[PDB]
Amino acid sequence: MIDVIMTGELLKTVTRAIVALVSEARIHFLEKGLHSRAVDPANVAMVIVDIPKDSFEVYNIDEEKTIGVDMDRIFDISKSISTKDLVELIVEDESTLKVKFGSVEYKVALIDPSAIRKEPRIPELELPAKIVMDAGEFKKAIAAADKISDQVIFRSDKEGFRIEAKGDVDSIVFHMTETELIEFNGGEARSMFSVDYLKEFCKVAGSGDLLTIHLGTNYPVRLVFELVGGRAKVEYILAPRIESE
Amino acid sequence: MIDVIMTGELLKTVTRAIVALVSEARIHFLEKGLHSRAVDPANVAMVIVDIPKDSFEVYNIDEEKTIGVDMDRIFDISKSISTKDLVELIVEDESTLKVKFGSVEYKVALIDPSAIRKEPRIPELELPAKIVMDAGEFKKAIAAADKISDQVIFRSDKEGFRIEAKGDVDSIVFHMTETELIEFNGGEARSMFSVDYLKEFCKVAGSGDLLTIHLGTNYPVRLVFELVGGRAKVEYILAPRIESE
Amino acid sequence: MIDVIMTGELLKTVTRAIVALVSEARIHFLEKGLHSRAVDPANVAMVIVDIPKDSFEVYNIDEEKTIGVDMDRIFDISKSISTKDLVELIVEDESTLKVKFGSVEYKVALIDPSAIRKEPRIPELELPAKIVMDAGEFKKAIAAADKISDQVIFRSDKEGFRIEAKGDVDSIVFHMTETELIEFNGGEARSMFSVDYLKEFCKVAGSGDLLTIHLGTNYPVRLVFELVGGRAKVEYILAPRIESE
Amino acid sequence: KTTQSTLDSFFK
Amino acid sequence: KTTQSTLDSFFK
Amino acid sequence: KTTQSTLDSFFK
Repeated sequence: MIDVIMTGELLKTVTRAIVALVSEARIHFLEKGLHSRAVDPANVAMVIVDIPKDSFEVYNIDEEKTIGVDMDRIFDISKSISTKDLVELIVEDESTLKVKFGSVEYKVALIDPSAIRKEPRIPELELPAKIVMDAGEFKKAIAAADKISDQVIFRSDKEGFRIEAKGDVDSIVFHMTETELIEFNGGEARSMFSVDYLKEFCKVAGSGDLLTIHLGTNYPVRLVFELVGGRAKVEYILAPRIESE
Repeated sequence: MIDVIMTGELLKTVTRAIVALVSEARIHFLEKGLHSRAVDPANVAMVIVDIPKDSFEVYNIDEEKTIGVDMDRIFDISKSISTKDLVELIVEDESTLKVKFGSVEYKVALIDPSAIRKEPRIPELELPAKIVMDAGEFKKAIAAADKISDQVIFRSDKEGFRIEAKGDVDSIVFHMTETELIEFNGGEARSMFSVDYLKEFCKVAGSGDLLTIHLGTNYPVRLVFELVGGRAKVEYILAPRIESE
Repeated sequence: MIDVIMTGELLKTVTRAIVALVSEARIHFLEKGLHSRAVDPANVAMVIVDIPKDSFEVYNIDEEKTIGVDMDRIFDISKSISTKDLVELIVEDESTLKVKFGSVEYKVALIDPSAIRKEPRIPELELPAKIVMDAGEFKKAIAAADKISDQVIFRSDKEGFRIEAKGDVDSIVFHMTETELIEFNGGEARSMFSVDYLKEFCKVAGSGDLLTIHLGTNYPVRLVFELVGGRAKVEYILAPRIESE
Repeated sequence: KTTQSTLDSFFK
Repeated sequence: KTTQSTLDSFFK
Repeated sequence: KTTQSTLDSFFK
């Protein structure tokens, strides 16, 4: 049996983080917490979710189980759950998922996990630049950039960290030095990315949440978001855009 | 002459409750207050409005008059009236209605009541189940249900009151026992209804407002809403959906 | 060189006031402050902006310069600037404009002022009626009127000031006497105007802001708005609508 | 199937 | 009928 | 020009 109780904010956060890339997904309930990951059908972005058991108000299982969930459905339902509302997820039989909150009980057919596209493997990315800042700031920088290009460049060296976008008539540049960042190794890196993925990523973060960036040169970027008061960890890995002829 | 003064919230509430089903309507100014009722052009839903004179800050008349009002117009105008704003309705001559609020005076041609489809007669519905709960809760239950089916079932017996919806892959159920309801006779009843009418009905209610449900089996449901701090009574009667072959 | 620092509210206010009529514009940085004016491509409305140097937190120049600005672009960018945020406008070279706020630096190519349609000349309008009221009220009156006609009449005499609109089934009238207005000369005037220009004008004003109206008979109306706590002066001059056969 | 009943089926 | 006048009909 | 790389170009 699986019987956990979490807050609405926590549940609404992972369903969104996930649904942003995939429609169905394998959710793993492990001894140390909830885990899940998927790659969007573009084969461009990857999201890895981890919610440690202590984040849950209650987290009971008899063994480590894996379930196939229709995320579009869970997302749709979580809109009815309130932020400060407490929600109970229950999996008694092996074919239906129960979601409780308020005076409502929602049931849904599970998907045979084996039927869902085998999840990808957690990559091994050793990268130069390491940046830790407020997700809120990052969010604003991307939004500004979004008004200029469909792509931005993440640049990094001893001077600091920079996000830049270029139009044919104007440009915009975001910049922070070690003094302003929470942590900064001054590593050297440069990569280009699509602004649209970054915005979609930022939809699950706000001011006060921590963001850790792992950046390299012409390599995927690691955006590790720590949300809901440090109760959840949502990691997005995005493939880069490549210039050529 | 007709000269009443009410709050914006009160006026904005009945115009919406009414306009939700009809475009024109007969409004009755009786010794004990304002009355009105109409049936939508589908011949599915009925709304009955009653605002007792004491609800009005001022309520003066010389006799009981009836007027034909273009509700689409009054609704459109009430959007400019504020909740905490006070509004004066005046009918001096027998052809135009004056609506005062702020430093604005709005005038509109009345409709010869006899020209409006004769209002229906207040039915005599003796029903088993009687439920009294918070309209806010009901509102949330319907919204949840609305994400599953286009129809819901109102079920009732000694166990309590229930609203349920079924999809082809999932379902949702709202439930409350006597302990949770404000009043409950545990009557036995079951009826099916269209979710869209219920949502439209709920647009005029919120948390804190009282809702009394009169339910039977395969019979119309009586949804008696008490709004604006108990100053208004808006009743909706909805025809049921019927299963067959 | 040009180097000024203003608040977001102030900058977001003039860009909107201006962009409401034109896409490009000549901005004049004079010893006593910022000035600008344009006529929309309909040849119906004119906007005149004046922000006295004392409004700026910082306002440094070496001489009086004039620049050609792509207002659609500055507007688009100011949406990212916060109300309480401070923004720095800088013009070092004579071809690009720098806009600073947060940890962002935005650069944009300037337009050769001579390339922009020569601005109009500040008219000399001697008018009868002079009305000074709260822009917020005016705003509400126009919105109410907007639900009745596509045009309204500004009427004025010893009785007071009035805005009126007429439909084919109803009408609305806004009215205030000297007792209610902040200042009133009881001059006699009557003119008709398009409701759409007035609404667009009101998008840059709210409660607490002062509005001074200069009205005549079948003449353009002068709407002098004082905004952002009296820090900015935005004047709109609108051509009248003419009745004929 | 499923039909919507009229309100006057009961107030009749 | 009703026409919209131009702004330069007055600043002329 | 500008192309979007696939994620498995690196996890390969």
